[PDB]
Amino acid sequence: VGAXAXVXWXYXWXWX
Amino acid sequence: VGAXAXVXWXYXWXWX
Repeated sequence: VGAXAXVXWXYXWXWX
Repeated sequence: VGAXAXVXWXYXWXWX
């Protein structure tokens, strides 16, 4: 949860 | 995986 990959910024879900 | 919470920088495991 936050940044890199997962829920948040970069990869997976959220933004990027 | 990366930053915020999980595996990487901030919370959970890795650094912070």
